[PDB]
Amino acid sequence: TGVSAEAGEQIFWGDGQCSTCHKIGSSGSATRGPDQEGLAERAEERAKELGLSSGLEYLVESIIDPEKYVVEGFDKIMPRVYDPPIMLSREKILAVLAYLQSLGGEPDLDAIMKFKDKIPEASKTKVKPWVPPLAVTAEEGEQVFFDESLDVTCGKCHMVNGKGQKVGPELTGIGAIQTPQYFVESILEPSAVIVKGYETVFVITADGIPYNGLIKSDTEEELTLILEESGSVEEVVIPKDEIEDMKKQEVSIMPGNIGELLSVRQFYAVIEYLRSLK
Ligand code: HEC
Ligand code: HEC
Ligand SMILES: [Ca+2]
Ligand SMILES: [Ca+2]
Ligand SMILES: [Ca+2]
Repeated sequence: TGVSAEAGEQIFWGDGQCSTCHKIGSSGSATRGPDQEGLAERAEERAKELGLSSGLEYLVESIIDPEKYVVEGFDKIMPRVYDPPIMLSREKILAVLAYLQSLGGEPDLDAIMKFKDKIPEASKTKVKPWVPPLAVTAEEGEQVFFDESLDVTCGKCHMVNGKGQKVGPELTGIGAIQTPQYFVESILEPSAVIVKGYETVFVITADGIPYNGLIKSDTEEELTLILEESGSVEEVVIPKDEIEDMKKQEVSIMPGNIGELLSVRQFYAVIEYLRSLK
């Protein structure tokens, strides 16, 4: 579809997967990454703060090296879209850059094209194929994911295609977005990266009762928390009028010892299942 902001718009809201994490004002609803309304202008300020030549160069760096600068309030979750699974082509990345420039600025085709030699080509990815050290299948991993007899059951907290229970983020489609390495880290180091909005809050009530958990819903009268203990969850409804203090914490309620609770085979099977969620 060429290199234009119009082509980039289709890619941002399509095969680039950008809109699975980013919204643009009232367009879209994803909150995993920052709202990109006004991105063109704040890229200019990012560039000045980071010593880059231009806002456009900051946009390029944000795609090719997402870890290099981490926007305040977020964790290192953005994938390299030129790598698997997304495998976004170089022309499509150039198009996306034109679209990003149109978010409060002017697309500059000549300037974008000069960064072509900095964009890795998806077909030339250096990522090695993912080969588990045992024969496992996605179907085997699906069974593990929903197995209530294990000491951890992913389906107690994660929904996939309408099955499971909504505590953490729905995992439908995540295999089209994230890497196996991200799945490994998410399972074995769950608080290393916290999906935005799924932070644990520490609550103290006026009667001095502590409640530590994930906010399920936040209304004018009531705060509903999900508390976790040893892989089990429970809800508490706390009247807003009784809340003395609330502090967000950079920790996840996803159990921190899953490496002790899954076998090698169950672990690699569940990763194959996640990879398969396209
Ligand atoms: C689809 C190809 C895209 C594009 C064009 C962008 N993203 Fe993301 N992104 C995500 C998170 C958590 C952050 C903040 C942490 C960090 O800086 O890495 C970002 C950041 C950006 C930026 C910089 C924004 C700024 O305000 O400075 C830009 C330009 C950007 N992204 C573009 C999260 C995600 C995803 C979650 C898994 C996905 C998918 C994408 N981003 C995809 C894209
Ligand atoms: C069973 C072994 C699993 C597997 C395979 C996953 N989970 Fe969880 N998870 C929970 C919460 C609150 C979050 C968000 C906060 C955080 O980032 O830790 C997550 C996150 C994930 C991810 C990342 C998802 C993404 O969109 O990037 C993945 C891949 C993941 N989990 C896999 C909560 C829970 C639980 C509540 C007690 C339980 C049990 C699990 N998760 C179990 C699993
Ligand atoms: Ca970044
Ligand atoms: Ca995590
Ligand atoms: Ca209890």
